Amino acid sequence: DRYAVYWNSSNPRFQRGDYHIDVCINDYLDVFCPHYEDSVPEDKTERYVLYMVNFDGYSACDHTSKGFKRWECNRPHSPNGPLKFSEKFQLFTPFSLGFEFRPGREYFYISSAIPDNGRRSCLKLKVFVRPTNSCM
Amino acid sequence: PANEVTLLDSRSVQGELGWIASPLEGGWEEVSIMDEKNTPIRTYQVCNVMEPSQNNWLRTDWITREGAQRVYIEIKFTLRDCNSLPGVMGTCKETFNLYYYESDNDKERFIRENQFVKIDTIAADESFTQVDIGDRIMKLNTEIRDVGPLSKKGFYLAFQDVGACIALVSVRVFYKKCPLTVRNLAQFPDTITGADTSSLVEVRGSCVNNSEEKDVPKMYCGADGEWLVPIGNCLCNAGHEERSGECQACKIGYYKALSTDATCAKCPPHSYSVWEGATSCTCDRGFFRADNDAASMPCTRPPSAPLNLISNVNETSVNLEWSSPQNTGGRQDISYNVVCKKCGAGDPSKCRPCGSGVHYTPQQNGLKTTKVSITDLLAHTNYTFEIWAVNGVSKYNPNPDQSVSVTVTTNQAAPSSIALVQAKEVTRYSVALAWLEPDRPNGVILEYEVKYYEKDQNERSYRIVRTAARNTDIKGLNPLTSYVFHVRARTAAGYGDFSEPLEVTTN
Repeated sequence: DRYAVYWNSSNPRFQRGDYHIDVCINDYLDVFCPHYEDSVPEDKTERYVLYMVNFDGYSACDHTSKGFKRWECNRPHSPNGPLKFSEKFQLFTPFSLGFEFRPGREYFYISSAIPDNGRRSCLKLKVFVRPTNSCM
Repeated sequence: PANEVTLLDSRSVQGELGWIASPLEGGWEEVSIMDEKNTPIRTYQVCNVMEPSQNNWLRTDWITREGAQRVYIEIKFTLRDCNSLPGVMGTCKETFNLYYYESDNDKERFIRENQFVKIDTIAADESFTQVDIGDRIMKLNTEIRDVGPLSKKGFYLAFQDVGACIALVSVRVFYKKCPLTVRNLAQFPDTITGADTSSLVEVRGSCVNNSEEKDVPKMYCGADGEWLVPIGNCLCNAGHEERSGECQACKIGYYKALSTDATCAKCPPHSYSVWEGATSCTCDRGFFRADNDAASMPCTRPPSAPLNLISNVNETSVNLEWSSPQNTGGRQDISYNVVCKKCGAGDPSKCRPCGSGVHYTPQQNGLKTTKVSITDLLAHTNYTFEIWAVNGVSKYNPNPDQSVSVTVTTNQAAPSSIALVQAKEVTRYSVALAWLEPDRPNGVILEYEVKYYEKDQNERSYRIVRTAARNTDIKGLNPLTSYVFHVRARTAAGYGDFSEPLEVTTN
């Protein structure tokens, strides 16, 4: 039911580039920011700003006039382990800005480094919502 | 942001809100979405519009009263239009119920679903999000509900969903407060509002440390959170001015003796400046003020001795005469004290004071009259009297340095009449005069008096000149007129006699 994704370059799934997840209606997605110990001098530390882009923004790694700002991995030294961000794959959202999800469609996510990549290659995640026939 | 004290807030929470939801799964969810700028909030959402029957509960944590009467709840929520979303009518709703329960237990494990007290079924006023499909815009509807009076230690809040698509953004729990203000020189503290919106609280505030309550100071605490028009005024204490809303001290060179509405007055003339917050400006060395005298009055000097003294003797009695003193100092109350010395008899300064019962007809001491008379004295004895000029302040001031005195003898006779008179220089404007000392002086000669009256004409005013010397002149006299003169000898003993009536006509 719940899907856990650790957002870091050290992860073997992200290194492939073709990292995709098959999700159903009313399912959850948990994104974990890269957590580092107090001994780290914050130089090797990774910090990313997440964006929800389209198919054009997925291949070109651009978020300007193509996507919207989602979450930010600003402080790596969080008290209760890594920073956790929740995303529900609901059909209808009660919140005014809250993102909706449709069955049998693809949704894309990208991340840009704060210090940087130089528009060469970005850490990307492909999200596909399975139709009503596939989900029970 | 407002003056109202907050109890519970979605922004102020340490990490997670941690609210009990019944049912847990398929009920209220803690779906958190960040609000601009850099503010993390725990947002509660529920959208079960599809399922036919719907019942939902969301109980908040323990909310302490902290001595509050009425609590105001501000709820920020987003809705969805039932016609804009696909499905059957009625299954979807646009209203939600609000509940509250009073308790004394700090950490209650479970609160009954039936024990809750309903407040009102809330709907998004004025406008509600459908939400618009083309462009996405945030809602601006915030609903406020009041709850009171409260008897128990604290309370718990609950939310009920009847099949609506609702998103609770922020829950503000506050209680309306009256501010700490210092009005009419009296301090008033922060006070809680009444049990109702119509209720008012009478606040009787204490006055400032350097002040005294003339009238009982009181105000009324309005339910809105504002103070009302004051009743009763307070005035700052003596030596403290009523300036800046708080009791201030009088500046260096200023004083205040009585608790009046007026400010600190400047030091009076010849008064030394005291330190900050003075009751009365102290008198500098050489100047003083009486105990029964007013504080506003300037520092007064002691009086000088009366410059002229005239003495006349009788068979058993004596008479003394004197004028007003030179320097009064300021005080109008001037009295004269007559002191008997008895130092006249004998050459040395060492003497015995007048122990015998000496009687005085006007007054013994403190005489307001310019003339004194001593009824009884001993014959053949030499006496000496001191006329002391006494002021109202002279007691408080150091004893006067000097006092005009005269040595007189009781038995000795008054000087006799002058033998002869002669005019040495006679002119059309001036007439000179010369005379001999009397044959029998009976004491040292001190003064001579010459009379000036018109002869062969109407009775004019006889002018008397005072000269220590035996030679005198006249300035300003009419020509071809007859004048008569009389010389009189004056000693310490007393009044003499008139001379040879010398008829002298102008040249």
